[PDB]
Amino acid sequence: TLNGGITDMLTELANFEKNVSQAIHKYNAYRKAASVIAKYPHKIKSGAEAKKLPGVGTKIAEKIDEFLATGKLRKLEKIRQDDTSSSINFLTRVSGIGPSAARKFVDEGIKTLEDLRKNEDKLNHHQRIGLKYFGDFEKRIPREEMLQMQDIVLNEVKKVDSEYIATVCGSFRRGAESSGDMDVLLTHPSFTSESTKQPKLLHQVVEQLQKVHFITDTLSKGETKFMGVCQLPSKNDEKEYPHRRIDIRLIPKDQYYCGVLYFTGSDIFNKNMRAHALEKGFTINEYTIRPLGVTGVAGEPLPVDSEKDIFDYIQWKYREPKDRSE
DNA sequence: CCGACGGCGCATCAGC
DNA sequence: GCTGATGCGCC
DNA sequence: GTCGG
Ligand SMILES: [Mn+2]
Ligand SMILES: [Mn+2]
Ligand SMILES: [Mn+2]
Ligand SMILES: [Mn+2]
Ligand code: NA
Repeated sequence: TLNGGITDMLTELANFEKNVSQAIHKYNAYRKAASVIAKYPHKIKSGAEAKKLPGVGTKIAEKIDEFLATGKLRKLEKIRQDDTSSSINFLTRVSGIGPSAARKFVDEGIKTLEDLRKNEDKLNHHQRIGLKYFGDFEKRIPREEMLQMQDIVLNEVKKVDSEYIATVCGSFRRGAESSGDMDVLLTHPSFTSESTKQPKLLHQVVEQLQKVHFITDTLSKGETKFMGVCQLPSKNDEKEYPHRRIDIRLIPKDQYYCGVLYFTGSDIFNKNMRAHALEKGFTINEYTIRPLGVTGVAGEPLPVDSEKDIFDYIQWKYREPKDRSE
């Protein structure tokens, strides 16, 4: 909150570039600068001081100077007043509507929540569910509720097969007091990098969570990644809990450390870490860390038996999950 | 100046 | 049906 | 939009 006005401004600029401009590198650049400013431990007094930080350049420094002088940014004040930009930015808040679909919808005169609700026939399945729960998905999840959700998922998973291990990742594993959604890493010794010794491993778990009415909707589903909706049960006469997003990712059991590093995030931390790996001659994905050859082609997977091993390869001191909230 | 910017799963579509 | 391009999503 | 080469 120390430089919250500036990081809010940069986040709004990032969203504009992603949703309206469709300028994905500008989006990433703005989020990177907002993240580096968010952890900077001083109240920023000038654009020059901010430009010292890596990721903040000349253009952001000038916007920081304007924002500290006036409390606002004329560029954003004008974007806020533009009906098409404002409409597009709103529509992209529905899950499954991206910058392309939002511009298409605005083109056909579908521009509000009410318009969406009467044009449900114009939405794909993902978008219809995103619209159905629009308000619920805007709410954060208190850690106490994440603990209740963890208990259900971990206990239901054990009832399918005691050899499953489910791990809640995301901001929850980084120790946050609130989470945007619930991200669950799933393993089972039958599914490794060397063989899938049993089918339906993810299906069986999804079906079980549907059976006890935890999972209520599905946005997308494949053999390794489920994206859906869930909901805590409420006690007698209690108001219902909000519907929540849930992501489940089944990772080969022998590649758990790369998988949990990936799924713990944060997303900017991952981008920073994988970019630094490239600079050190490695490429990291959710499965493996591999060397890069003279030709820049990826080599064979390096041995890994801890999250820390991955940090070593790229010459980073180990950072606990709680210090990866970039 | 210029090229690179993290890496990948699932849904939808056009072309064959 | 398949493949590759694209869109949207995940951290 | 920013950065290293
Ligand atoms: Mn999450
Ligand atoms: Mn998620
Ligand atoms: Mn609801
Ligand atoms: Mn670079
Ligand atoms: Na969206």
